[PDB]
Amino acid sequence: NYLFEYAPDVLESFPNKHVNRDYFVKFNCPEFTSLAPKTGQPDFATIYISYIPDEKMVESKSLKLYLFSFRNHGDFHEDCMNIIMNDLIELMDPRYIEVWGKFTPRGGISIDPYTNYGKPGTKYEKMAEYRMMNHDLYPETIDNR
Amino acid sequence: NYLFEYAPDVLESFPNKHVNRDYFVKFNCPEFTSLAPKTGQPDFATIYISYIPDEKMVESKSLKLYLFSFRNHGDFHEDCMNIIMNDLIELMDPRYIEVWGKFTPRGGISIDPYTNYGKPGTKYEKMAEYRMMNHDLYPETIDNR
Amino acid sequence: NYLFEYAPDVLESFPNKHVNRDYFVKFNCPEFTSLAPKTGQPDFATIYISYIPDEKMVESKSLKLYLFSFRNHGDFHEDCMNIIMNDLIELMDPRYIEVWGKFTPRGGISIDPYTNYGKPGTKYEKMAEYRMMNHDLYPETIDNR
Amino acid sequence: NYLFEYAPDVLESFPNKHVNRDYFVKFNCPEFTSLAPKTGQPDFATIYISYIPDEKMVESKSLKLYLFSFRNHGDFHEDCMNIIMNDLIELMDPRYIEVWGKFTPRGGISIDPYTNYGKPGTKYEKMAEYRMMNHDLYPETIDNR
Amino acid sequence: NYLFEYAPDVLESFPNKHVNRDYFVKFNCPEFTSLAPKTGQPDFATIYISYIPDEKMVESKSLKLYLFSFRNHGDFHEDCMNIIMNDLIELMDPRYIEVWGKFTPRGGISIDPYTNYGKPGTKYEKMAEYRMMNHDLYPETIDNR
Amino acid sequence: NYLFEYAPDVLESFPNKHVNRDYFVKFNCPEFTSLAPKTGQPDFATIYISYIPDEKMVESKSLKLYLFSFRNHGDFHEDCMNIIMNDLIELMDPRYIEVWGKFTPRGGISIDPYTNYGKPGTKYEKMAEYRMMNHDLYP
Amino acid sequence: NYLFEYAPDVLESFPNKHVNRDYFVKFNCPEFTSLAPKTGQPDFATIYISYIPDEKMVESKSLKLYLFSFRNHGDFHEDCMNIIMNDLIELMDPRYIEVWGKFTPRGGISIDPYTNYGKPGTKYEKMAEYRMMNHDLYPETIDNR
Amino acid sequence: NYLFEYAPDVLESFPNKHVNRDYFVKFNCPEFTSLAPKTGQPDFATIYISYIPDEKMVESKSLKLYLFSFRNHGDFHEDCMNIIMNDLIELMDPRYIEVWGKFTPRGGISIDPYTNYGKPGTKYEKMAEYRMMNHDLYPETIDNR
Amino acid sequence: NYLFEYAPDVLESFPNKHVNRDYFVKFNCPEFTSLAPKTGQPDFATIYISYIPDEKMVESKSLKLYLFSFRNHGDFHEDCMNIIMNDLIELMDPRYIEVWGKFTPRGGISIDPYTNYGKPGTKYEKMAEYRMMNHDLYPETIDNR
Amino acid sequence: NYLFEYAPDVLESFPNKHVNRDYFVKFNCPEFTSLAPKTGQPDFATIYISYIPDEKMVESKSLKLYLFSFRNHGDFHEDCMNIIMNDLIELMDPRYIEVWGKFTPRGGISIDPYTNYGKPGTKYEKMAEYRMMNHDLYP
Ligand SMILES: N#Cc1c[nH]c2nc(N)[nH]c(=O)c12
Ligand SMILES: N#Cc1c[nH]c2nc(N)[nH]c(=O)c12
Ligand SMILES: N#Cc1c[nH]c2nc(N)[nH]c(=O)c12
Ligand SMILES: N#Cc1c[nH]c2nc(N)[nH]c(=O)c12
Ligand SMILES: N#Cc1c[nH]c2nc(N)[nH]c(=O)c12
Ligand SMILES: N#Cc1c[nH]c2nc(N)[nH]c(=O)c12
Ligand SMILES: N#Cc1c[nH]c2nc(N)[nH]c(=O)c12
Ligand SMILES: N#Cc1c[nH]c2nc(N)[nH]c(=O)c12
Ligand SMILES: [Ca+2]
Ligand SMILES: [Ca+2]
Ligand SMILES: [Ca+2]
Ligand SMILES: [Ca+2]
Ligand SMILES: [Ca+2]
Ligand SMILES: [Ca+2]
Ligand SMILES: [Ca+2]
Ligand SMILES: [Ca+2]
Ligand SMILES: [Ca+2]
Ligand SMILES: [Ca+2]
Ligand SMILES: [Ca+2]
Ligand SMILES: [Ca+2]
Ligand SMILES: [Ca+2]
Ligand SMILES: [Ca+2]
Ligand SMILES: [Ca+2]
Ligand SMILES: [Ca+2]
Repeated sequence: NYLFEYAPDVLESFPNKHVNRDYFVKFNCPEFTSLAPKTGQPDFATIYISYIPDEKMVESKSLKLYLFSFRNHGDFHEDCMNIIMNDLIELMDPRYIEVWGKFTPRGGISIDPYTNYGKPGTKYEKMAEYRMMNHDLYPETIDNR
Repeated sequence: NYLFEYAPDVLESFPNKHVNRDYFVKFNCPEFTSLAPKTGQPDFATIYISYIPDEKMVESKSLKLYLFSFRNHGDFHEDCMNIIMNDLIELMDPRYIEVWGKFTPRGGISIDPYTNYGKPGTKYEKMAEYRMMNHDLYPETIDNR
Repeated sequence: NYLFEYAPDVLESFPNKHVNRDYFVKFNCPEFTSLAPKTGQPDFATIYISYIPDEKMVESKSLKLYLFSFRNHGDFHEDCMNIIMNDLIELMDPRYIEVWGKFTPRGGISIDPYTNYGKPGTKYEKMAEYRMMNHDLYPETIDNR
Repeated sequence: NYLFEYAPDVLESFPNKHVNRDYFVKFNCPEFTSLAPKTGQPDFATIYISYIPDEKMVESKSLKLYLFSFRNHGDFHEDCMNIIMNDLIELMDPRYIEVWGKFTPRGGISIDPYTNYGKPGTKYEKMAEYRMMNHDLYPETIDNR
Repeated sequence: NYLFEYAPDVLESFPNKHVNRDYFVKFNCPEFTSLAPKTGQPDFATIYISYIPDEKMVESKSLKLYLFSFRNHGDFHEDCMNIIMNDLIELMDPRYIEVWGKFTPRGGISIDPYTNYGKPGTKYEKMAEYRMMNHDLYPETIDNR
Repeated sequence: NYLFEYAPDVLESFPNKHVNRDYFVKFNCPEFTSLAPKTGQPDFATIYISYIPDEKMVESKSLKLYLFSFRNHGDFHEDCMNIIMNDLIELMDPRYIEVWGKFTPRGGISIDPYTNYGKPGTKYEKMAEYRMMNHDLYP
Repeated sequence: NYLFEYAPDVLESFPNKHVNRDYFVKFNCPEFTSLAPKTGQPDFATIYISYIPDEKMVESKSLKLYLFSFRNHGDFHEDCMNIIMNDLIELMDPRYIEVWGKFTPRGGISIDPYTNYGKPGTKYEKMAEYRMMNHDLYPETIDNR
Repeated sequence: NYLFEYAPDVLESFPNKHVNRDYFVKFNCPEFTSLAPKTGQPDFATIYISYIPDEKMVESKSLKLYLFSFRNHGDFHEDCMNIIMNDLIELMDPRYIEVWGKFTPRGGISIDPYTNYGKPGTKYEKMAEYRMMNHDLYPETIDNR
Repeated sequence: NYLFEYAPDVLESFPNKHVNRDYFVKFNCPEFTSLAPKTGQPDFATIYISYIPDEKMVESKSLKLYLFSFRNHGDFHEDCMNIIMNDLIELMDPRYIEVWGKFTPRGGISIDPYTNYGKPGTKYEKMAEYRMMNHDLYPETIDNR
Repeated sequence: NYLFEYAPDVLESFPNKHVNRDYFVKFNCPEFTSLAPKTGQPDFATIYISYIPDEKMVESKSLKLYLFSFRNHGDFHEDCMNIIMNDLIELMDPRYIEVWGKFTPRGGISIDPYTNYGKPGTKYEKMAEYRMMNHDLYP
């Protein structure tokens, strides 16, 4: 039986078997849903989480449990992506991590927050500035269908 | 209800809960529409508004309310896109913001104005320059279908 | 100029120069828009109007003028689509005609009303039955993006 | 505040202003979510409902609230679709109605339950039999990507 | 030096080397342009011409010359497709022939006329009724871009 | 845990709560894999299962395990599809069922096996005759 | 050394291992080229080939070789496609076979000749006739790019 | 009635109400058509014009009429693009402007001429040099389909 | 007989015939499958592999065989992809190589681990670092179907 | 028609009426075909030609014939691209030029040859050095 109340402590990690190398690992999460803060009205999003690990790697079952812990939680989309990133940063202490959320529209408008991070003072911080400044140089076509 | 002539007063905002890191928040607005100043004939576009927030963030519903205010308003597409950015800039005081509108053609011709901005004298101004200089390097294929 | 409340009087037509053979003439109308009866909020759709003419054919510009007349008019999508067909039917007296509208979602739900008609008692009535019975057998994938 | 417990009683309807003709009305519902009856695990699907109205018509907002009521309600997917069709049949007494759920996979296996109904003994009963014998003759490619 | 004044006599044919067999042959003509009758305003279309031949086959250079003969000719789209079909019928006396034109929009609306023919009293006449009644059972998505 | 030996006894059904109407239920199964009839080399397919239930319905997880058990099992194609179809018939005894497997082409050869069943003495048996007839005009 | 004069004597056959069944074997030649018989000018196409064998199968390497023997042969496209089907028919005595060719444009017009066959008297014959009747209902979009 | 003879003098402009910032304005022109100087054969292309405005802005309808003036005007494609850029530079005196033609093939060969310009000695001259050194580093796949 | 216990001793190499050049050789395994080390449960993916050789090349048949030796091996996806790259690195001593894996979802989450390498000290090393920094900027849309 | 023997003498240029500015001109050529270096088997490619003219420009039809002449000609790849590039240099003597050929993979091997030239002693020679550097980070 799962908690639909925000619960960061469900997250787990496992050791990295290839530390001495930089690789990407993406999590496609098309089943994310949470609630709006004022109304309690359900919101929906596909979330892409890509990160380069150091020692600790996020185990996907826990990711799933952590993503399920937002079902009854009423927060804004931009906050949501950012909270998702902070807890993952604290969990793994990764070299680089990015969170890209794509929500379904409300009142004809859809919100896609994009946030990232690079271990401070290193070249991943530089990459994060790079991916950020070159972010969505060509936004994808959307027509709400 | 719904005003249908320019009304930037309807825009509202909320505190940025993650002020200490840069992140993009994009609004896909494919249901936008307004009028042509002289003829009165209507036009339609999809507008992408990406921005890196400082301390204030535009409230979604109010953004919707703001774009409906152009339904009975006559303006050019270029003007229109700059007007939008101005009254987001003034509302939020963002680190960076850009507005890319893609209009449906008249006389077989589509107009896609793109404009952007970064706080004067900060690294966001260099970004605004970068993203503008490298803007639409590979234009997308249009056949008007 | 441009009236923005129901005005079916603006529809015009011209003689069918090829009365002696059946052929479809489709109007892709992706710039359609109107209001919701109670709220006043606006909605958008793409409307496909295919028809087999008899002796009269709707004049394109007037069709445009007719669809602009729904810009400030409150109605439901289903009603709206039937109203359109009625005042094409009455204008042209076609052998067959159908109206398929595809609306942008509200509360996460899109409404695609489809309606059709063939002259009472002719083979076009069998067509109307066929095309309705076999209509949208394989619905298209919608994700609201 | 809402509630996410099965609530068929929240559905509303309005008179069909166009009773004298047959036409289809489809609802694309990509945000459907409910629970597995045992585990308690959330599940997701895209639901397409298409019906031919008699005298009543489901009001989309009521359907919205109705579909949300499944959010914290457990049940297998095949029942789920039947339940949705029954509730609409009682609400509207349609000439015809079909429901096609497309669920996301569990264990790399996805279930797409299709149900339909014709007003008993009328010619729609035969349509239901036709659309069921001819249902999904050429199924879509699914790889779970 | 080519005539841009309607000229059907430019068309040529060659004998069929495989009469005793039914095969399709499609001509994709994305470079078609003509003028509007009232204004002289240029119009544009991609035209697909598919036909099953008998004895005579249309030589493509002549098709090209015939399609170029419309550049200064001011006719309506529906007429245009139909005239294109009649002259091809007279030229070849084919078993079956279809003409599908797709024009670029004017005033936000695009017109796609579809017309066909089967040698009268034969099974191709039946096919023509078939392709007609099953015509565009799923119109393609259009948004004027 | 898991059995990779053919294991039809893993299948499990639950009762159908709606028997007055005919409705389809499709299972998309794109992770099917087994061992080929001779070489011993693996083969892969997406298996599309559609059926009109009668009184019994197949539980998804049970089905998932059932299909895995074919992982280290060796038998020809057509057999492989009917094996499945038949176990599903013996499990549910439905009105109609059809199993279509699309193997990743090994020669220039598709090999997409299509079988179906209609309950004998019924209209479903004519439907099976009907779909099978339409299936091959276009796979 | 190679043969670039039309040479069907190159085709080899082998056993169908699946004589009991009806499976389509598909070949796909993306770079076929011959010559215009009128001038000596080269032409180019993609050739799609599908057939259900009986006893025989064409060994695909001799098919590629066979297709290269057109490099210096003058013939029209319609003729060309039909010739390839005949030579395959004579080599294999297939149950069913079809050849769909897609040529690059010349004079801004591209020719796609489609031809098929089903053993006479069999259901394959009838299978081929259903296919000519429903061949390419929705032609793909071509813009010559 | 129009005329289709080279007419640069038909271009109009309006003051740029937003002089104090840099922004791009692109025109997608898919209906461009003109003539080959010798043969007299029509030719077609999709033209993308993007410019950064200083004090003037081209009026889209004037550009429409301007682009139509090439309809019965002969010229190679590389000149054609230069001519269009020059005429716009004189009209507007832009900070920056680039023009990219994409022509349909002749002899299976298509020419895509790209031209640009920076206000002399200003920093746009350097932008032009940047967008020219970096122009088309990863060219699109073209097969003439 | 086959090997379904992890067996890298299966890989064979051969000569690069193009030692002077830098060409990517691509392999594409659409049906890879292993096992979860946690439970014994099977997992599935498509494996993309690209590498620039030096002296050696992997004989592709032993690559397929090598990939099938994972059928019964327990390991996570990140680990798995990295192992394949290592074994290829040791066999070929490539100039550059990357492995991009795409797993089917489990718990409604799919894992795509991407990893690469460029000979240390060379430009290939730097080539690999540019790629990690610009890897998958726009993630493809995933909806689990 | 037509010559299918290598025939560089078929190339023809016309003067450039705009020499004060640098502009690119690209020729998309997806119907290139020639005979391979050994077997004698044909090979096919789409050839992308981009160049900044100086004073001379290549006439399209002349180019079309030029490329056909490679139809019954035998020579290796890299050679084949430079042959083209060089004849184009000798024809136009442009500021910059690059020829990229994308052959339909014969092994699992692309073979996409990329060459370019910048006029020596100029900034174009640095641009050639620049593009060539960026080309291979992603073909
Ligand atoms: N839930 C919710 C929201 C309601 N208004 C919002 N506005 C913004 N910008 N973001 C949000 O996430 C929401
Ligand atoms: N309405 C209108 C317009 C007419 N000419 C225009 N030209 C430009 N650049 N923009 C516009 O919005 C319009
Ligand atoms: N506006 C509005 C609507 C609110 N409920 C609705 N229900 C239906 N079926 N249609 C509609 O157009 C609307
Ligand atoms: N939830 C859930 C389920 C678990 N097994 C199932 N089996 C079937 N046929 N359907 C279902 O919805 C489920
Ligand atoms: N040209 C032109 C036309 C102007 N109005 C039109 N209306 C229709 N229905 N068709 C047409 O081709 C035209
Ligand atoms: N080559 C060539 C041709 C020149 N005119 C043609 N006309 C047709 N229908 N087909 C062709 O192949 C050719
Ligand atoms: N029209 C025409 C042409 C004929 N040869 C050409 N060569 C070039 N480079 N450009 C052109 O536009 C033409
Ligand atoms: N199998 C398996 C797994 C279970 N949790 C996992 N978490 C991660 N990051 N990767 C994996 O492969 C798995
Ligand atoms: Ca939320
Ligand atoms: Ca969409
Ligand atoms: Ca406007
Ligand atoms: Ca388009
Ligand atoms: Ca309405
Ligand atoms: Ca979509
Ligand atoms: Ca459920
Ligand atoms: Ca898929
Ligand atoms: Ca016309
Ligand atoms: Ca479009
Ligand atoms: Ca030929
Ligand atoms: Ca194309
Ligand atoms: Ca020209
Ligand atoms: Ca193409
Ligand atoms: Ca594994
Ligand atoms: Ca998908």
